[PDB]
Amino acid sequence: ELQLRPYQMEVAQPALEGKNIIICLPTGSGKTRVAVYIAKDHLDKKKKASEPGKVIVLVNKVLLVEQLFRKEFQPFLKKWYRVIGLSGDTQLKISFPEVVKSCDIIISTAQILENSLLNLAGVQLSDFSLIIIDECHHTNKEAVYNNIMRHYLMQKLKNNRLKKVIPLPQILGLTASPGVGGATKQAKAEEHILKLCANLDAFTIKTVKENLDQLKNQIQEPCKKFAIADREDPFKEKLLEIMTRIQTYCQMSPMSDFGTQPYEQWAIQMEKKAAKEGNRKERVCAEHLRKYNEALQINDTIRMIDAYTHLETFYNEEKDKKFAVIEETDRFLMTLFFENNKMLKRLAENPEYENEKLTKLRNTIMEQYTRTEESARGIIFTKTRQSAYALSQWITENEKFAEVGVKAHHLIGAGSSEFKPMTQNEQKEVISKFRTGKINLLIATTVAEEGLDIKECNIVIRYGLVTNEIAMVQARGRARADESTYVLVAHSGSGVIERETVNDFREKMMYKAIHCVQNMKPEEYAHKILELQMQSIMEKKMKTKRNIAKHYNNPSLITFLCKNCSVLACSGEDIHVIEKMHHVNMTPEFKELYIVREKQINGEIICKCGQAWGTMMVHKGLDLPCLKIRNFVVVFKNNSTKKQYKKWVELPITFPNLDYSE
Amino acid sequence: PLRRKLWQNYRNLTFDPVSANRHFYLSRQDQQVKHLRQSRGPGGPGSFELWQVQCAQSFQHHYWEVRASDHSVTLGVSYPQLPRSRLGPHTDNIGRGPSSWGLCVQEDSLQAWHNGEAQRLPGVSGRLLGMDLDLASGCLTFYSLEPQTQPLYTFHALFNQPLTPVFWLLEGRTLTLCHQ
RNA sequence: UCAGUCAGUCAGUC
RNA sequence: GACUGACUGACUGA
Ligand SMILES: Nc1ncnc2c1ncn2[C@@H]1O[C@H](COP(=O)(O)OP(=O)(O)O)[C@@H](O)[C@H]1O
Ligand code: ALF
Ligand SMILES: [Mg+2]
Ligand SMILES: [Zn+2]
Repeated sequence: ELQLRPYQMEVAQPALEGKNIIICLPTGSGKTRVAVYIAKDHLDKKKKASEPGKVIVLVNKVLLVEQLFRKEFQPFLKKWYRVIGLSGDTQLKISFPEVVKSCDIIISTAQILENSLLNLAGVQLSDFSLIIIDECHHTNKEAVYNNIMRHYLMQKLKNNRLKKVIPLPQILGLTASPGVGGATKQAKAEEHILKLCANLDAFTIKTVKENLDQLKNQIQEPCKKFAIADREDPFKEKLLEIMTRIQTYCQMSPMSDFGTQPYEQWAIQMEKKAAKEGNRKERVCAEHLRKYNEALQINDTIRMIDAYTHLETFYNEEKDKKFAVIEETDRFLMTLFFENNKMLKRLAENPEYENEKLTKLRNTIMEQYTRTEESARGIIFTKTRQSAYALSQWITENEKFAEVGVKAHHLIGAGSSEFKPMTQNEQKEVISKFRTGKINLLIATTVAEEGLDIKECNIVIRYGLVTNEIAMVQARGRARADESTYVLVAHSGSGVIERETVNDFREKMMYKAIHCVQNMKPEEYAHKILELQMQSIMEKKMKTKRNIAKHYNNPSLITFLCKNCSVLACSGEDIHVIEKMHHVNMTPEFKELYIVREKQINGEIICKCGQAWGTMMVHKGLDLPCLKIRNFVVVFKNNSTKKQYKKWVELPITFPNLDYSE
Repeated sequence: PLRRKLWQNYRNLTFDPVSANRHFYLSRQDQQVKHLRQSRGPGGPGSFELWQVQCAQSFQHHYWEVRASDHSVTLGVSYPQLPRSRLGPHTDNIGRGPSSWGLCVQEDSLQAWHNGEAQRLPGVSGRLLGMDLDLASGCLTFYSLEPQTQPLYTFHALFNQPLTPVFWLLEGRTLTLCHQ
């Protein structure tokens, strides 16, 4: 029953016949169903006159592929048309062009199309007719969407040349907060909204200005509330003791206090320069103090035991690696660390000591669930995966929560050498368990902030998060329920509340700026858009020429050296690549240099130092170990300096492939 | 003046250690109650599984005052046949059946429960509360004392058993009595 | 213009 | 279930 409410028809009226536009209603306004109706009329009208017609929907998070394929298009067009839902996990049994010729509504993640389009038989952007772009504000400086729209713009300028045609597909785009590109003045916000409209090749913004009362009724402004706090505990300063002594061992310069980002960055660069020098007795110390600072920062974010586990999990594996070479400065660390960590482990287990933030979060969750009485779903937004899993554990362990009826689980994205990785089907089952109601307090990261559809979520909580204004306009949105509450938690130490205020002010700026661009004179709009279109293409040409300059390569010039020691490992010629992807070596003496270590399918390589070089990987019946450049140092033969590269594409060198003939 | 006229029907009250719940704590000559995170031993028989505590006194009119540390707390009265076990997820039992009558205070609004039903009542800033009951007329009335006196609500009923006061507390919350 | 943590997207070898 | 490779965006820092 596609009986649209009035204001949806108001916003969709211009788009219903030509005139590619944009559309923005606040969250909870059923924009997806506007897309459904527009697609239906597009296909019906094209069929009536018997001309070829297709429609493609671009989405930008995989979860949403299944959501929009199961909830909304499928029932409303199950009968008239053929709809297929494709993504990045499904193991296609058929190539993409056969799929496009096979169906006529394609729900896909945009990166798939972009792969299939730069592959030159492929597919040309003119095959399609309607291009719906969901959450299209991500069209910005060289994003995944913008490559597609740039092919569209090149064709448009080619048609402006041709006029002195190949029809271009009609475009539609859906947003909730087009956002301002970091602007403090009205003129710059005006400029940014114009640039967005330019890259989409729109005609207007077309926001509802007639049926205001009805819209203000459907959407509910949720209640904002502030849970803020800022208990004596040795642990932070107890470890400050050890780390201060460790610094004093080498007398390094702080330049700032502990527990904050500049210290971590400082440790990184000092480590890098020392490694370039070769100054051992300092590298290990700097990296260990970095680890200790990370421990403090995790102690800030999450419960204490997780910090202690991070520490012990680093160190025990360190000693496991070190005692394998058995079969001066180094001992100085463990001989201290082990006494102190036994002390810690007995200290951290004592639960009357606590973090500060967690107590306020504990008060919020349980109080608010107690008042709800079994009509309550909640989403807690955080920053790091590890934070998600740790919060799930902390909800499960202490038993008072489970009596008030909170049932919890963590939702994170697929694809990090820690607790346990969630995988695609587990995630789908998690949201499936969450929609009905036997998982009740979902703890999530950035993945579920633009797109979830849960009809009932009373409670949205934000945990010590700092972010731009669109990732705050949407996160309030996800609380798509009546009597909603958006509760913010932070301790004033880091700039969270000031960020909240600037974000709210930027929200006001953004709305008013859309109201500004809504009312220009059409001549000015058309000409400004034309100029803006030209600008992006010219700047892309400039960046491309700089890029082809930057790529510029004797593979035999350089030599790789160990990074904790400086014992020469091998030269460039010994390196090969498997399928332009895996850098590997086949050499026999280079095989006698390293030591495997299993604690296993794939074995980790170790130098004499204990530092890791790479892993064993088996290819086409050869047994063969690889190398990672992050673990080495490059020594040239022109200028005898010492350089480190983070990832292999940085190095200007091109390597040949693994002749396999031997 | 109204509270002064009430105070000649004031009655002193004290808790019962048996009815106290596990994580709770009794203090000040058994006249103040606090609730902590760490368990105070196993519960054992005679203790309400849901988060309530009852006073030792009961009434075969009467009036008294209760001070509350913060919001999200409940005060009420039941017949002696109040169930002590738990069969539902939510952890409050007053007002779910006809056998009791309760009033729950929160930051937003008030809710007065009986027989499994309640109505929203506009919220109050104050924490101190007063409560009166007359068995002869069979009526139970609540009062907010600060800044002024307000007859918040009245319950009409016929009683065939004495009433015992019962209190429901969250974590980190405290509740004190008054004496004269 | 460069570095740094963080999240998300795709593609290979077992 | 395990191992890699590369585009991308927000945050902080010169
Ligand atoms: N015609 C309609 N009648 C009633 N509810 C509708 C209608 N159209 C959409 N909705 C509601 O809108 C919700 C979908 O909104 P959606 O467009 O996904 O929000 P967002 O724009 O944030 O993605 C659905 O849960 C549905 O209940
Ligand atoms: F289109 Al939305 F939240 F606004 F999915
Ligand atoms: Mg949407
Ligand atoms: Zn080494």
